Amino acid sequence: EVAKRLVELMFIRSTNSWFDVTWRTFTGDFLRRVEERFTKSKTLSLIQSYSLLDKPDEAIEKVFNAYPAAR
Amino acid sequence: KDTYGFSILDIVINNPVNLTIHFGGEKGKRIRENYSAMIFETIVDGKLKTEKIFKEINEHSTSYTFRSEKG
Amino acid sequence: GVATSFSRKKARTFDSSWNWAKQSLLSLYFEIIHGVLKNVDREVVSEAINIMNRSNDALIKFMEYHISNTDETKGENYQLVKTLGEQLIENCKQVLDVDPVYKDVAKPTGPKTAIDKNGNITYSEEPREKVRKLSQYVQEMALGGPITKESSKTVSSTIPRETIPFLHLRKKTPAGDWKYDRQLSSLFLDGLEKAAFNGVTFKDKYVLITGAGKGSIGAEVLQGLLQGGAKVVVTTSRFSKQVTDYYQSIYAKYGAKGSTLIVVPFNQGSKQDVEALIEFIYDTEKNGGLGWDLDAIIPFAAIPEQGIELEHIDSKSEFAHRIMLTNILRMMGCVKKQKSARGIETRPAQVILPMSPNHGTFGGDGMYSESKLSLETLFNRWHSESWANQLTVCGAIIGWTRGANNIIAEGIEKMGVRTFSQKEMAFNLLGLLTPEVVELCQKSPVMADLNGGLQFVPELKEFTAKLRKELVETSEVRKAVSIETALEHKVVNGNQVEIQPRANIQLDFPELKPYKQVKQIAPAELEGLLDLERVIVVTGFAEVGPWGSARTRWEMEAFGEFSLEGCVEMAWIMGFISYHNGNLKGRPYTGWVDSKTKEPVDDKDVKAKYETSILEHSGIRLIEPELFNGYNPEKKEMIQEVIVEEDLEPFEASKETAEQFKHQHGDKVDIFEIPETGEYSVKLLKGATLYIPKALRFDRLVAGQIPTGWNAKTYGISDDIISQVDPITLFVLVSVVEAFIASGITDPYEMYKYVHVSEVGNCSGSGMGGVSALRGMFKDRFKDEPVQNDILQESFINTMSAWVNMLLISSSGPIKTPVGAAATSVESVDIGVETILSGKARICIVGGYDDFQEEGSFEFGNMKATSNTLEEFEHGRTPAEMSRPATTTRNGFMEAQGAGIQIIMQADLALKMGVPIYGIVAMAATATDKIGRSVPAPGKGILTTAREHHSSVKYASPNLNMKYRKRQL
Amino acid sequence: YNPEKKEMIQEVIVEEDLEPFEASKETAEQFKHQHGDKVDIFEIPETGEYSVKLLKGATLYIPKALRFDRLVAGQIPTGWNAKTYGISDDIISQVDPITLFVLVSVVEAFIASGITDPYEMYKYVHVSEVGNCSGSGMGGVSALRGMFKDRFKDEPVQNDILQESFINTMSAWVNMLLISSSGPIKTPVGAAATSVESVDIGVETILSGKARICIVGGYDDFQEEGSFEFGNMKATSNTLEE
Amino acid sequence: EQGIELEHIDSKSEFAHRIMLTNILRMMGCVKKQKSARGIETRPAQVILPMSPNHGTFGGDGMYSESKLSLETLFNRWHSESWANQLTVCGAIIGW
Amino acid sequence: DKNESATINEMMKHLGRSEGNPVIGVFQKFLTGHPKGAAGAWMMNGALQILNSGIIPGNRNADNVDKILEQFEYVLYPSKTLKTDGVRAVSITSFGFGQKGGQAIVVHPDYLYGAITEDRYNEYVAKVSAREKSAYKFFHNGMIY
Ligand SMILES: CCCCCCCC(=O)SCCNC(=O)CCNC(=O)[C@@H](O)C(C)(C)COP(=O)(O)O
Repeated sequence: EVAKRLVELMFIRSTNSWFDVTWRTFTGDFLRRVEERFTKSKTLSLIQSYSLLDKPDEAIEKVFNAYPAAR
Repeated sequence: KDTYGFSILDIVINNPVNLTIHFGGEKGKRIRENYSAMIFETIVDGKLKTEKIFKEINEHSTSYTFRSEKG
Repeated sequence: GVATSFSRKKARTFDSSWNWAKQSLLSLYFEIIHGVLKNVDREVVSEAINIMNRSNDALIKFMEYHISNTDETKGENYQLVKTLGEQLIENCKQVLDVDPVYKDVAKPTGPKTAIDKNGNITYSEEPREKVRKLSQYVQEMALGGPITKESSKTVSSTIPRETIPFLHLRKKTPAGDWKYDRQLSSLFLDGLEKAAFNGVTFKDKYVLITGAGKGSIGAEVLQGLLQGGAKVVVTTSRFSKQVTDYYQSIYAKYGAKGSTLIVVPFNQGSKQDVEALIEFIYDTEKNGGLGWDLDAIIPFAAIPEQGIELEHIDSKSEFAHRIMLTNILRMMGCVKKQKSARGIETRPAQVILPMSPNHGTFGGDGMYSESKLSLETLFNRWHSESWANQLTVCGAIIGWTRGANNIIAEGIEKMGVRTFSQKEMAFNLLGLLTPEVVELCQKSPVMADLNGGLQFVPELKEFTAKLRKELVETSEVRKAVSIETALEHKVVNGNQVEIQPRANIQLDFPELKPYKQVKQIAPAELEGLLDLERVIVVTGFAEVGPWGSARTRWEMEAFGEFSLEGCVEMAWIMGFISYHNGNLKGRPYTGWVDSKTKEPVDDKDVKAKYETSILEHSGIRLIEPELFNGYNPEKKEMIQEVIVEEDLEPFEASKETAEQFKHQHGDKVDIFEIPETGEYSVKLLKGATLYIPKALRFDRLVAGQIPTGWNAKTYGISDDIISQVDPITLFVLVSVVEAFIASGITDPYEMYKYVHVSEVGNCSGSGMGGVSALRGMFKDRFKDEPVQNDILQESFINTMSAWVNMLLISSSGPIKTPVGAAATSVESVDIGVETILSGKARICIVGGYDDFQEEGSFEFGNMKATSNTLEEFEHGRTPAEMSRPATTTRNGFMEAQGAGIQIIMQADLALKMGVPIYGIVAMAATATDKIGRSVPAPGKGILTTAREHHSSVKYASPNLNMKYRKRQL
Repeated sequence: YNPEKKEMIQEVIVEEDLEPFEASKETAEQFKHQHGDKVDIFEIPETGEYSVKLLKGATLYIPKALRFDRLVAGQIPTGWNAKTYGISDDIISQVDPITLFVLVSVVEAFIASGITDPYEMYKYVHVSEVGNCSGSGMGGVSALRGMFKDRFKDEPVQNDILQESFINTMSAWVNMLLISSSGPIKTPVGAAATSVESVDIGVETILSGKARICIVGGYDDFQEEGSFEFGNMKATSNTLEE
Repeated sequence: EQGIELEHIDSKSEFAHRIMLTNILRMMGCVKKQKSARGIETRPAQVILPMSPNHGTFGGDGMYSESKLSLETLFNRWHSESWANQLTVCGAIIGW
Repeated sequence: DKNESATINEMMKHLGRSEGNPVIGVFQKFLTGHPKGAAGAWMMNGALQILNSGIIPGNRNADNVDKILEQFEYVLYPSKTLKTDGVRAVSITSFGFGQKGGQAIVVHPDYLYGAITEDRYNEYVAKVSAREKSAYKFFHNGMIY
């Protein structure tokens, strides 16, 4: 819900892009924190580059499919 | 001692409950042969049955054990 | 190093193979059903072999129940466990009376050394392609290879003509030199084939093995001996909890029926220990010995020597030589002396001497070659001295065994030289304990060569050096070239995020399955049959104990270690880590910090930084005076009444204090005003009564203590409450809060949304209550130390319940504090169940609590109910293993402290509140034993809970049938 | 126990070395263990004993007497003896006075029930069906005084004084001297309300059916320390004011 | 060492073994160390080791056979270690 | 220990428990030690955890089971944890001084839910889910602060 709210309030659908790169970094940092919280051991970050958040619905779906306990 | 590898003096003195004869080495093999040669012969109905005392003891028996309840 | 290490009290006996067989069966069963073993691999076969080796009628019935009660429709895994267990039941019935046999079924593995492109050396034990069974291993040893050649049917038939098998026995020629012998070698290989196929028994074989620690050939030999049924005395120079647990695990895995493992501390470098161990082995059980006569001696104890050439021979090489030669000769002589004193001429002990093929060919090994080479004198000494009838010499020339020296094992295998694993070498050595090789040793000493043909390579030392040099140079060249190529690429072309775990502690509410799944298991007639108001459910629970909360205690109980969440919870409990949020060293930090240094600590680092301290200061451990007000059981403060023999020097005191002294002592004290300052001088006279402190060494030094650093402030109990109530009350308050949290009742008043204040009871209690307050009132008040005036109410057993209600609950429901000594918590659950069933409450706080203190500890020591720690130390027991229930050596209970609380209530109300249900309190009963004069003596009084009448049971009750009861309903 | 002369001990620091006094080897070793370098202990070769010499700075306890203001108590009549009811001297030496009071009360209560022989209850019920649900507010306070004070003073105290201090010990002695039941045992603590607690728990036990007969009620003993701490709380009446 | 069989190996046998084997190895090590500290590579000392033809043939001689037999490791150690240039091994198997 | 094993064995024998079906004996005090009245509560906590996780911890201090306990064929004494596929009921037994014997039985919670309707179970489950979320929130907040 936090990730979805962040995408709703920081990613513009009409322009299909983040309104600000700092906002994009904010959402990516939150997702990395989610991965840290819900990963049981060492693992590659699902968001390796912040540029993947140009499709934020897809990035959120991937992250929370990998960590369904966070939904 | 020479034949069956046990001490009648020791048995009288200590009244052991169990007594293990060991058949290791040449002396032990000779004692084992003495034990194996021991037979119970009985002429029953005109037939000379030859039961073997210590049926356990064979060429591969490393030891025999005399058992008693109290001594 | 000559320091003594052996003691009889420290020896540990493992003989409960019956129990270990049942345990191993359950472990294998559950692993198969859970899929840890999808197929029948050699580990499953070996575990089945251990079960068979321990097979007895009780084990057959155990298996029969657990395989017939298995239902096969619950997926293919259950069908697999059923068929496999039926096969195992059949196979155990066959060997019900057969002797246990050592049968090794692991895949033979050879060496594999690989150099990556970046010059990384990797060594692996890959399975051999050609050889896959131990039978095939024996065939390969018989066949040999090209290098070993020189200018219905047993495996000794398949040996090629004019060849030397990899494993052979030699014969001493009349010239005095040992040569390969076809007859003896054939006998040994035939014994090896019989062992590989049928398995070899070691029943009625008493073995003394030294140098059998983890990762040694002796460990595998000991495993095989235990499989075969031997009575093995294993020695260890590293006697500790880790080593004793390792040997217990080995006995529980491979300890066949009739096998006994005696783990003793031992220093083979000290002749006192050599003599003492042999005396302990040979002494009668009445005199504290074992009453054993050794059939085999396997002195594999040794210490390494690296980089010790001739010029470096010194203390270490002398001590090593003592261990490897002189004390083995002393041990052999000690066994000879025991057997001769007992007049034992016909039970020789087979000494399996570990011999090296190479005596100084490698060098730089100190005195190792000297020891191994001198060990060959025993062949001639056996003929030339008068100990032949008590010991038989079996020199096993042990070949290259894979445990630096492994990266080139593949390289030495490339010319038909054969290199062995620890399992293969142990199998070769146990082949020397077969009855035929035993008889061969008794007829004359034997020289088994298990060298794998290593002797036939010329200049083996130089060849090994060249192999290592080639591998090293290849690795280094590849690494350097890769690094330089990487640097060149980075220079030419100019310049993955890793996610670490974060602790997410879960409350562990019960998993709620789909309705269909939960209905499938309960009977279909249960729907509406039960009065849920009359069904009691443990809605919540928690505890404060020597492993912290219920979660961390359960983690250490089940898995034996803390996960990330458990470790972070323990660090937070102990105050090792605190939470920080805000600016820290300038930059903004949010997370755990070190409580003392305030430095940031990451969750991944919490374990690495606090695991040792957590373990050291959790669980059963040495009593910490800082946790019991400077109570040191080693220095237990006392006072002795003495009569004063001469007047003391006057000392100043107040008017009131001097008057109290005069009131006490009467004419045996003089009190005088001091006009200068108005104070008083007190002068005790001859004959006055006096108390001098004295200190007593008390022998209960260990207790199960709430982990060091536990604070009620950490949970949020205010300092005023901490100063008011006792530590027991603090434990109970934290347990109550955590139990409501486990219930999900974050606010206790939310219970009053569903029930009346009169309907929430508290039926927990203590065996002894506020012992700290009792000590206050009985001792510190006697000493006139500052004690709160209301320490009396803080001593009551019901005071903790009162503080719970009047800090958290506000209930006006039933309060029934039980005392039951160690059974007060079950008493509490029973009382709470009765309260809910009567309806005087709907929710009840049950459980129990107690505190560890000096005086309770001392009185338990006075009754000898607790275990004497000095006796435990004499037996080599650490605090972690002090408490050993249901063991042959248990000698008193281990005192602990803490609290445990459960929130129980009606099932109907639990469903209505939507609270988790961890279990149904189906029954709760208390009982007394009988008439007798011993208060702490247990009894069968609770057996009445299974009371039943069986005078007429020819037909089943309709009342026990649920369909009948549902029809009536 | 005379409340007018209530015995306490005052810690003082030794100002001058005391004259040596004889002590056993073990006793002198304990003194040395306590005081460290503030005591010298020396063997006497003539007799093998030890001389103990406390030095300047050593810690020392002088008895002192405090005039306490609760002089009156409701006491069982003077000359009450459990032997008068027939409890043997061995039981009297084993158990606390509270236990003796409870045993006499249990016997008299069964007499009032007309149950002269307690096993006659087993003609009607199972041994599992006779519970004891009485309890105490503090229980064996005499045994608590034993373990906390006379053990501290090294006076002769029985090794099983702790089990004689428990609140369930009296009911245990009742069962294992008179009842022999294997019925429910539920010992409540309620301070002054433990007897109503006991009646309520006994009623619940019988209604649940885990017992058919129940010994309920409650018991306590008057001792120096409990008296003093009630005085400290000012819950009791000040006799001097009275 | 007379009448010291296996069961009689004790302080005397251990001391004799020290003299006959261990302290000879120490003496050769000491000579090696002196020569190496002085940089002497071309003047080896010829160690004439007293070796026995019989290693346990007679028995009852403590650790004599052990000392003599272990003295034969020096042949291999000479090749396998770095003291070849300072000492040469000459095992003389002394007869009756 | 001897008395408790004998009591459990007599209970199984009299109740006619199947042969070769020993009760698995959990001994918590090897790890926690003996509190003089928190003991039954700690064992009840462990019994509930065993019920919910299906995991039976072993008595890791059981270096060698006493031979006299072999006579009690209805008792098993594990030394290592067992991952069972389910525990139905657990018998918590305590024996305090003063002849204070006590036996409680905790059944798995899932045998309760078979006594209610589908809808009641569903609404209960939803309510426990919400409560679990709220309790996780409270627990973590209270831990850090
Ligand atoms: C509930 C758990 C039960 C699982 C039990 C299943 C396995 C058994 O029944 S063990 C009975 C004994 N079986 C054996 O000894 C076979 C060992 N001998 C063998 O030759 C092979 O099994 C191996 C050596 C292991 C390998 O042989 P293979 O190549 O597989 O033919």
